[PDB]
Amino acid sequence: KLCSLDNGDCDQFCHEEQNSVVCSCARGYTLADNGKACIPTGPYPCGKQTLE
Amino acid sequence: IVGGQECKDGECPWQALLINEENEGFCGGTILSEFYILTAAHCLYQAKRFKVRVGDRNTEQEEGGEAVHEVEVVIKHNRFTKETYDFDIAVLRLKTPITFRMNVAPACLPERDWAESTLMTQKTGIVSGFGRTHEKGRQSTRLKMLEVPYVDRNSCKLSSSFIITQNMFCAGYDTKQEDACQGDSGGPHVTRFKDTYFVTGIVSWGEGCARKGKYGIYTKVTAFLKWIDRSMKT
Ligand SMILES: COC(=O)[C@H](Cc1cccc(C(N)=[NH2+])c1)[C@@H](C)NC(=O)c1ccc(-c2cc[n+]([O-])cc2)cc1
Ligand SMILES: [Ca+2]
Repeated sequence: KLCSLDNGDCDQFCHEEQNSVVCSCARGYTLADNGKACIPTGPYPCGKQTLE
Repeated sequence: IVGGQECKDGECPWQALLINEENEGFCGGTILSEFYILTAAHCLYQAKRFKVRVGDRNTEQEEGGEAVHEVEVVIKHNRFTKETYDFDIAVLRLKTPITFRMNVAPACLPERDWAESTLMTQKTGIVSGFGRTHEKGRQSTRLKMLEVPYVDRNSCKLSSSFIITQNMFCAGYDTKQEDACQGDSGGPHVTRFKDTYFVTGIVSWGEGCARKGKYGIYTKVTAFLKWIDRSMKT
Protein backbone atom coordinates (compact mmCIF):
# COMPACT_ATOMS: atom_id res chain seq x y z
CA LYS A 1 0.00 0.00 0.00
CA LEU A 2 0.95 3.68 -0.58
CA CYS A 3 4.69 4.47 -0.57
CA SER A 4 5.15 0.70 -0.38
CA LEU A 5 3.54 0.32 -3.81
CA ASP A 6 6.19 1.44 -6.34
CA ASN A 7 7.33 4.40 -4.24
CA GLY A 8 3.83 5.82 -4.40
CA ASP A 9 4.46 6.94 -7.99
CA CYS A 10 6.85 9.61 -6.73
CA ASP A 11 9.98 10.46 -8.67
CA GLN A 12 11.90 10.71 -5.40
CA PHE A 13 10.82 11.11 -1.76
CA CYS A 14 7.59 9.51 -0.72
CA HIS A 15 5.75 10.30 2.54
CA GLU A 16 2.53 8.74 3.80
CA GLU A 17 0.45 11.43 5.53
CA GLN A 18 -3.06 10.67 6.83
CA ASN A 19 -3.28 7.40 4.89
CA SER A 20 -2.36 9.12 1.61
CA VAL A 21 0.87 9.60 -0.35
CA VAL A 22 2.69 12.92 -0.50
CA CYS A 23 5.69 13.31 -2.81
CA SER A 24 8.72 15.56 -2.51
CA CYS A 25 12.10 16.27 -4.12
CA ALA A 26 15.70 16.96 -3.12
CA ARG A 27 17.10 20.49 -3.17
CA GLY A 28 17.38 21.74 -6.73
CA TYR A 29 14.12 20.18 -7.90
CA THR A 30 10.54 21.35 -7.65
CA LEU A 31 7.48 19.13 -7.45
CA ALA A 32 5.76 18.93 -10.84
CA ASP A 33 2.14 20.01 -11.31
CA ASN A 34 1.10 16.36 -10.92
CA GLY A 35 2.57 16.34 -7.42
CA LYS A 36 4.86 13.38 -8.12
CA ALA A 37 7.53 14.17 -10.72
CA CYS A 38 10.62 16.18 -9.80
CA ILE A 39 11.78 19.00 -12.08
CA PRO A 40 15.38 20.28 -11.97
CA THR A 41 15.60 23.96 -11.03
CA GLY A 42 18.71 24.63 -13.09
CA PRO A 43 21.58 22.94 -14.97
CA TYR A 44 23.49 20.11 -13.29
CA PRO A 45 20.90 19.07 -10.68
CA CYS A 46 22.11 16.62 -8.05
CA GLY A 47 22.20 12.91 -8.80
CA LYS A 48 22.24 13.37 -12.56
CA GLN A 49 25.06 12.03 -14.70
CA THR A 50 26.25 14.96 -16.82
CA LEU A 51 24.95 14.70 -20.41
CA GLU A 52 26.72 17.90 -21.46
CA ILE B 1 38.40 -0.41 -6.85
CA VAL B 2 38.88 -4.15 -7.38
CA GLY B 3 37.04 -5.35 -10.47
CA GLY B 4 34.24 -3.04 -11.54
CA GLN B 5 34.38 -0.89 -14.66
CA GLU B 6 35.93 2.46 -15.55
CA CYS B 7 33.73 5.50 -14.91
CA LYS B 8 32.92 6.69 -18.44
CA ASP B 9 32.41 10.35 -19.39
CA GLY B 10 30.13 12.26 -17.04
CA GLU B 11 29.18 8.99 -15.33
CA CYS B 12 30.54 9.71 -11.83
CA PRO B 13 30.46 13.56 -11.65
CA TRP B 14 30.13 13.69 -7.86
CA GLN B 15 33.46 12.03 -7.29
CA ALA B 16 36.00 14.29 -5.60
CA LEU B 17 39.62 13.43 -4.84
CA LEU B 18 41.68 14.44 -1.83
CA ILE B 19 45.24 15.17 -2.89
CA ASN B 20 48.32 15.75 -0.73
CA GLU B 21 50.98 18.47 -1.00
CA GLU B 22 52.78 16.17 -3.47
CA ASN B 23 49.74 16.02 -5.82
CA GLU B 24 49.00 12.36 -5.04
CA GLY B 25 45.37 11.41 -4.42
CA PHE B 26 45.03 9.60 -1.10
CA CYS B 27 41.30 9.54 -0.43
CA GLY B 28 38.02 10.22 -2.22
CA GLY B 29 34.96 12.35 -1.57
CA THR B 30 31.48 13.21 -2.78
CA ILE B 31 30.46 16.57 -4.08
CA LEU B 32 27.46 17.59 -1.96
CA SER B 33 27.14 21.21 -3.15
CA GLU B 34 29.18 23.97 -4.80
CA PHE B 35 30.86 24.47 -1.43
CA TYR B 36 30.68 21.09 0.37
CA ILE B 37 32.61 17.81 0.03
CA LEU B 38 31.57 14.72 2.05
CA THR B 39 34.39 12.37 3.04
CA ALA B 40 35.71 9.92 5.68
CA ALA B 41 36.97 11.31 8.99
CA HIS B 42 39.80 8.79 9.00
CA CYS B 43 41.08 10.43 5.82
CA LEU B 44 41.75 13.79 7.52
CA TYR B 45 44.63 11.88 9.07
CA GLN B 46 46.31 10.63 5.88
CA ALA B 47 48.01 13.94 4.98
CA LYS B 48 49.61 16.99 6.62
CA ARG B 49 48.16 19.40 4.07
CA PHE B 50 45.56 18.45 1.43
CA LYS B 51 43.23 19.84 -1.23
CA VAL B 52 40.21 18.68 -3.22
CA ARG B 53 40.21 17.88 -6.94
CA VAL B 54 36.96 17.47 -8.88
CA GLY B 55 36.27 16.53 -12.50
CA ASP B 56 39.27 14.20 -12.72
CA ARG B 57 38.98 10.84 -14.47
CA ASN B 58 42.61 10.08 -15.39
CA THR B 59 45.43 11.25 -13.13
CA GLU B 60 47.77 11.28 -16.13
CA GLN B 61 46.42 13.87 -18.55
CA GLU B 62 45.06 17.35 -17.87
CA GLU B 63 41.83 16.90 -19.86
CA GLY B 64 40.50 20.28 -18.86
CA GLY B 65 37.38 19.64 -16.83
CA GLU B 66 39.39 19.29 -13.63
CA ALA B 67 39.52 21.84 -10.81
CA VAL B 68 41.61 21.84 -7.64
CA HIS B 69 39.93 23.42 -4.64
CA GLU B 70 41.30 24.55 -1.31
CA VAL B 71 39.56 23.59 1.90
CA GLU B 72 38.52 26.46 4.12
CA VAL B 73 36.84 24.45 6.88
CA VAL B 74 37.01 20.75 7.68
CA ILE B 75 34.13 19.55 9.86
CA LYS B 76 34.97 16.18 11.47
CA HIS B 77 32.49 14.20 13.54
CA ASN B 78 33.09 14.99 17.20
CA ARG B 79 32.48 11.34 18.10
CA PHE B 80 34.86 9.87 15.51
CA THR B 81 36.95 7.01 16.93
CA LYS B 82 40.14 5.98 15.15
CA GLU B 83 40.33 2.57 16.83
CA THR B 84 36.92 1.31 15.71
CA TYR B 85 36.37 3.62 12.72
CA ASP B 86 33.03 4.46 14.24
CA PHE B 87 31.53 7.81 13.20
CA ASP B 88 33.69 7.89 10.04
CA ILE B 89 32.24 10.98 8.42
CA ALA B 90 33.50 14.49 7.70
CA VAL B 91 32.53 17.56 5.70
CA LEU B 92 34.94 19.92 3.90
CA ARG B 93 34.02 23.50 3.09
CA LEU B 94 35.96 24.76 0.12
CA LYS B 95 37.40 28.25 -0.11
CA THR B 96 36.02 28.78 -3.62
CA PRO B 97 32.76 27.38 -5.08
CA ILE B 98 32.66 24.41 -7.44
CA THR B 99 31.53 25.24 -10.98
CA PHE B 100 29.27 22.42 -12.15
CA ARG B 101 30.15 21.23 -15.65
CA MET B 102 30.72 17.99 -17.51
CA ASN B 103 32.10 15.47 -14.97
CA VAL B 104 31.34 17.86 -12.11
CA ALA B 105 27.93 17.78 -10.46
CA PRO B 106 26.70 17.01 -6.94
CA ALA B 107 25.06 13.84 -5.64
CA CYS B 108 21.67 14.16 -3.97
CA LEU B 109 21.36 13.85 -0.22
CA PRO B 110 18.30 11.69 0.52
CA GLU B 111 15.86 11.92 3.41
CA ARG B 112 16.52 9.35 6.13
CA ASP B 113 13.28 7.38 6.29
CA TRP B 114 12.80 7.21 2.50
CA ALA B 115 16.48 6.31 1.99
CA GLU B 116 16.67 3.39 4.48
CA SER B 117 13.32 1.89 3.49
CA THR B 118 13.29 2.57 -0.29
CA LEU B 119 16.92 3.25 -1.27
CA MET B 120 18.92 0.87 0.94
CA THR B 121 16.53 -1.99 0.24
CA GLN B 122 17.49 -1.88 -3.45
CA LYS B 123 19.64 -4.67 -4.85
CA THR B 124 22.73 -2.52 -5.31
CA GLY B 125 24.57 0.75 -4.85
CA ILE B 126 27.55 2.11 -6.77
CA VAL B 127 31.05 2.63 -5.43
CA SER B 128 33.81 4.60 -7.18
CA GLY B 129 37.31 6.00 -6.74
CA PHE B 130 40.98 5.93 -7.70
CA GLY B 131 41.91 3.42 -4.97
CA ARG B 132 43.98 0.29 -5.52
CA THR B 133 42.90 -2.21 -8.15
CA HIS B 134 44.21 -5.22 -6.23
CA GLU B 135 44.52 -5.66 -2.46
CA LYS B 136 48.30 -5.60 -2.94
CA GLY B 137 48.52 -3.28 -5.95
CA ARG B 138 49.41 0.38 -6.55
CA GLN B 139 46.64 2.99 -6.67
CA SER B 140 44.63 3.62 -9.87
CA THR B 141 45.17 6.40 -12.44
CA ARG B 142 41.65 5.87 -13.76
CA LEU B 143 38.46 6.62 -11.86
CA LYS B 144 36.60 3.33 -11.47
CA MET B 145 33.12 2.36 -10.32
CA LEU B 146 31.70 -0.90 -8.96
CA GLU B 147 28.17 -2.16 -8.54
CA VAL B 148 28.13 -3.39 -4.94
CA PRO B 149 25.16 -5.40 -3.59
CA TYR B 150 23.70 -4.40 -0.26
CA VAL B 151 24.69 -7.01 2.33
CA ASP B 152 22.28 -8.26 5.00
CA ARG B 153 23.17 -6.65 8.32
CA ASN B 154 23.24 -10.01 10.10
CA SER B 155 25.31 -11.83 7.50
CA CYS B 156 27.67 -8.88 7.70
CA LYS B 157 27.91 -8.57 11.45
CA LEU B 158 28.69 -12.28 11.30
CA SER B 159 31.26 -12.05 8.51
CA SER B 160 33.27 -9.31 10.22
CA SER B 161 36.16 -9.84 12.63
CA PHE B 162 35.37 -6.54 14.32
CA ILE B 163 32.28 -4.70 15.52
CA ILE B 164 29.83 -3.36 12.94
CA THR B 165 28.50 -0.29 14.72
CA GLN B 166 25.10 1.16 13.95
CA ASN B 167 26.96 3.82 11.94
CA MET B 168 28.08 1.23 9.41
CA PHE B 169 26.48 -0.98 6.78
CA CYS B 170 27.84 -3.51 4.30
CA ALA B 171 28.02 -3.94 0.55
CA GLY B 172 30.11 -6.13 -1.66
CA TYR B 173 30.64 -9.78 -2.48
CA ASP B 174 31.54 -12.76 -0.31
CA THR B 175 33.67 -14.55 -2.92
CA LYS B 176 33.42 -12.50 -6.14
CA GLN B 177 36.62 -10.51 -6.69
CA GLU B 178 35.02 -7.04 -6.59
CA ASP B 179 35.32 -4.54 -3.74
CA ALA B 180 36.51 -1.05 -2.84
CA CYS B 181 40.05 -0.75 -1.51
CA GLN B 182 42.71 1.58 -0.07
CA GLY B 183 42.64 4.98 -1.68
CA ASP B 184 38.91 4.71 -2.25
CA SER B 185 38.04 5.63 1.35
CA GLY B 186 36.10 8.85 1.80
CA GLY B 187 34.83 8.11 -1.69
CA PRO B 188 31.14 7.97 -2.69
CA HIS B 189 28.63 5.13 -2.31
CA VAL B 190 25.49 6.13 -4.14
CA THR B 191 22.22 4.48 -5.00
CA ARG B 192 20.35 5.04 -8.20
CA PHE B 193 16.62 5.55 -8.05
CA LYS B 194 14.84 6.30 -11.33
CA ASP B 195 17.84 7.81 -13.12
CA THR B 196 18.72 9.95 -10.05
CA TYR B 197 21.69 8.99 -7.85
CA PHE B 198 21.52 9.47 -4.05
CA VAL B 199 24.41 9.42 -1.60
CA THR B 200 24.00 6.37 0.63
CA GLY B 201 27.44 5.69 2.08
CA ILE B 202 31.08 6.61 2.44
CA VAL B 203 33.83 4.12 1.61
CA SER B 204 35.12 3.40 5.11
CA TRP B 205 37.08 0.19 5.59
CA GLY B 206 37.23 -3.54 5.14
CA GLU B 207 39.58 -6.36 6.05
CA GLY B 208 41.94 -6.23 3.11
CA CYS B 209 40.06 -6.12 -0.19
CA ALA B 210 37.76 -8.49 -2.08
CA ARG B 211 38.64 -11.08 0.56
CA LYS B 212 36.56 -14.25 0.71
CA GLY B 213 34.16 -14.14 3.63
CA LYS B 214 34.68 -10.40 4.09
CA TYR B 215 32.82 -7.34 2.78
CA GLY B 216 33.33 -3.65 2.32
CA ILE B 217 32.18 -1.40 5.14
CA TYR B 218 30.56 1.98 4.54
CA THR B 219 29.50 4.77 6.83
CA LYS B 220 25.73 4.78 7.12
CA VAL B 221 25.10 8.21 5.69
CA THR B 222 21.38 8.03 6.45
CA ALA B 223 22.36 8.09 10.13
CA PHE B 224 24.16 11.42 9.72
CA LEU B 225 21.78 13.42 7.52
CA LYS B 226 20.82 15.91 10.24
CA TRP B 227 24.54 16.23 11.05
CA ILE B 228 25.63 16.70 7.44
CA ASP B 229 22.70 19.10 7.15
CA ARG B 230 24.00 21.09 10.14
CA SER B 231 27.63 21.02 9.01
CA MET B 232 26.55 22.56 5.70
CA LYS B 233 25.04 25.57 7.48
CA THR B 234 28.27 26.44 9.30
C1 LIG C 1 44.56 -3.60 0.95
O1 LIG C 1 43.76 -3.35 2.10
C2 LIG C 1 43.10 -2.17 2.28
O2 LIG C 1 43.12 -1.27 1.52
C3 LIG C 1 42.32 -2.16 3.61
C4 LIG C 1 41.58 -0.76 3.83
C5 LIG C 1 40.30 -0.55 3.00
C6 LIG C 1 39.96 0.79 2.58
C7 LIG C 1 38.77 1.05 1.80
C8 LIG C 1 37.91 -0.03 1.42
C9 LIG C 1 38.21 -1.39 1.82
C10 LIG C 1 37.31 -2.49 1.43
N1 LIG C 1 36.03 -2.27 1.13
N2 LIG C 1 37.80 -3.74 1.36
C11 LIG C 1 39.41 -1.64 2.61
C12 LIG C 1 43.29 -2.54 4.79
C13 LIG C 1 44.51 -1.60 4.96
N3 LIG C 1 42.55 -2.51 6.02
C14 LIG C 1 42.52 -3.53 6.90
O3 LIG C 1 43.13 -4.60 6.70
C15 LIG C 1 41.74 -3.28 8.11
C16 LIG C 1 40.70 -2.26 8.20
C17 LIG C 1 40.01 -2.08 9.45
C18 LIG C 1 40.30 -2.87 10.61
C19 LIG C 1 39.57 -2.65 11.90
C20 LIG C 1 40.25 -2.76 13.16
C21 LIG C 1 39.52 -2.53 14.36
N4 LIG C 1 38.16 -2.20 14.37
O4 LIG C 1 37.53 -1.99 15.56
C22 LIG C 1 37.50 -2.09 13.17
C23 LIG C 1 38.17 -2.30 11.92
C24 LIG C 1 41.32 -3.87 10.50
C25 LIG C 1 42.03 -4.07 9.28
CA1 LIG D 1 42.66 14.31 -15.64
